[PDB]
Amino acid sequence: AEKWEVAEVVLEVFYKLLRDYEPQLEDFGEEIIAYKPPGFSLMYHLLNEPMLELALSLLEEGVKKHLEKAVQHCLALLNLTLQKENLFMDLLRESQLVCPLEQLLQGINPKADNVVNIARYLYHGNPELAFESAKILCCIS
Amino acid sequence: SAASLWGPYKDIWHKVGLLDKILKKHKPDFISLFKNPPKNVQQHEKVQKASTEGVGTRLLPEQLIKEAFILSDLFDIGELAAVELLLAGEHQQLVAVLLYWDGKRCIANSLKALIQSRRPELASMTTRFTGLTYKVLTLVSQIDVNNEFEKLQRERGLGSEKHRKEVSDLIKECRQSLAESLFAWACQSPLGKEDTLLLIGH
Repeated sequence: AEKWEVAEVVLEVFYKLLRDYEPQLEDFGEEIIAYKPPGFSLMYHLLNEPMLELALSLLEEGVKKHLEKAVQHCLALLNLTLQKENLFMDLLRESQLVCPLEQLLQGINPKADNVVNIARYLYHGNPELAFESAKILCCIS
Repeated sequence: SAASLWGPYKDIWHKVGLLDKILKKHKPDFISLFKNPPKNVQQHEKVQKASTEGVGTRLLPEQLIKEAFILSDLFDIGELAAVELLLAGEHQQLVAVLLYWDGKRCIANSLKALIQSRRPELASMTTRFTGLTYKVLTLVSQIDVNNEFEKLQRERGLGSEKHRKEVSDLIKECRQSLAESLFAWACQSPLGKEDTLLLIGH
């Protein structure tokens, strides 16, 4: 119980931090601002394999309702990373500047169960979970 | 490279008028100048085949090819870039031309807004490369480089004043927006005398 208790807040912060930048401005005092946002550090650590892995297993093992929320965050988090993984690599990283991306993909694309599990999620009536699960496979492909 | 599309700059600007670090982080596109790509011959062959790639690819019809070609000639601009400009904006008659100026228009404006309006993390970010400061004078010179007149002289026979005035308007405003930026920097107080001497010479 305690486990989920701590895990949930971190996921929430994790998600917020990702949001804590507006990527669309670029896609659609700048250097300093880019240095300052937490999004940079967040991505940096997320790439670390204990970090991504932990996030991933949450998806593998799904279902109280409280636990379910943790799951939603897990998925949303990954989706956001995938969406702007590129932005981090090419836009953000150089500005501040530490190391590259590859380990994350093999863990996601090659781990099969994660892919299978996400597929299974689409059916589920939480729309947040299903809608997002659908998106992830798209990004991964 | 830089996004040749007008829309992102427009949206970002409206945001500030909301600022999303994410879009802004896209960052250096606020170069101002389209320094690196000019008209390219190599680019033409790619274009003429009617298959072009962007920095997916698209089949390109003859009609589109002509519009793209006119752009390169008119603005001494790279052919592929000219293409991205057309794609981004609704294809209608010389729509790419519009996006070309529009892209520059808000980019300059945004820089102007930040430097003048804001005191802030972002102001620091934009200035920090100390890419903007270098570019400011050159951006001005870019406006100056006589492209329009030569064409007119060549044109004298079948003259098309109206299209020219259109260009002249966009450029003049650009120079005007540039004025605010330079002024804003002064308030911003960049480091020193070297700039002033260069500017006085300029």
